[PDB]
Amino acid sequence: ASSVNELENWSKWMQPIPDSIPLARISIPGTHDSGTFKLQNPIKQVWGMTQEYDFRYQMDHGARIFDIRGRLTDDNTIVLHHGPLYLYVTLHEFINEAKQFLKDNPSETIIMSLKKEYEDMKGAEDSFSSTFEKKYFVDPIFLKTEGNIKLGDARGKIVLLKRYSGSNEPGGYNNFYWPDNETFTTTVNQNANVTVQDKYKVSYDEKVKSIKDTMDETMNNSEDLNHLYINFTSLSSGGTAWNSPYYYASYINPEIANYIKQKNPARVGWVIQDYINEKWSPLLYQEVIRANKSLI
Ligand SMILES: N[C@H]1[C@@H](O[C@H]2[C@H](O)[C@H](O)[C@H](O)[C@@H](O)[C@@H]2O)O[C@H](CO)[C@@H](O)[C@@H]1O
Repeated sequence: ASSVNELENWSKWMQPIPDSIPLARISIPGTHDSGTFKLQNPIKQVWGMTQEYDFRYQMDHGARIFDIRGRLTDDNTIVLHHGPLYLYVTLHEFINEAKQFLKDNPSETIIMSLKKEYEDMKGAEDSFSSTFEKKYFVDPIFLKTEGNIKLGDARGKIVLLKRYSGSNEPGGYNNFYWPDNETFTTTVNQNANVTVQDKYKVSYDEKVKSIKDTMDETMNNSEDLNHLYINFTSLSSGGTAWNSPYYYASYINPEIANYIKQKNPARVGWVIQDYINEKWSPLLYQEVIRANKSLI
């Protein structure tokens, strides 16, 4: 319908947005290293954990972009990893949560970014991209439409954001040059541009400025429908309680949340964050979702 109050239902917040709006133009909360929630070993948690809750908790809190990092096993299935570590979560496991969620909330869409996080186990029969495409993508939940995907065509389906090469099947967002630890801008699909801020290995200070500056560039280019803006608030670092992603996010999330709160912008972009929870105020994911009041 037509009320900003509808953006307040985290489970169906995309319901009020017009079908004609390109997904790119929508401000969307996302989660970084989404599948790390099962990590229980203290040392592993410090070095790799970025989320405390599962996929379903994540989507019921408004997150629509999932950063999935896989690895081809001998058994010829794709499981989730954080570098060399297996996360006790599988790709099927993710797809099924997304399927259930999209069934209960058919107004929504889920964007799934897929990246090959580690090298294929030695005995696999096919390549990573090939297994993914013949064994999973082929599933009807995957949108096979490319171009500047519109919200209308996406609802009820999972939209792929390829972060792997060798893709032979058309659909979703195509792979694009993604340089290490920087903020950049290039082109995707056919004519659309993309600017990404992914300075994952920098100082806190440099990070907050990188986020704000990319966010500024976004709110100032609010009507450029064919421009993707992906902005990672996540930052990784050393191995101690005052250096871990949890420590940083406990600062970065409320800081960016308020930053959006006060600027009252029309466009915020795709904001991928660590630790989507309900501890810090204001809520980053909620402020990002509210920057959509202008589309209603
Ligand atoms: N960790 C490997 C990975 O880096 C990741 C970051 O860790 C972080 O999660 C970021 O948000 C991702 O976008 C980024 O891709 O990919 C690089 C490819 O150049 C490798 O060299 C690195 O060692």
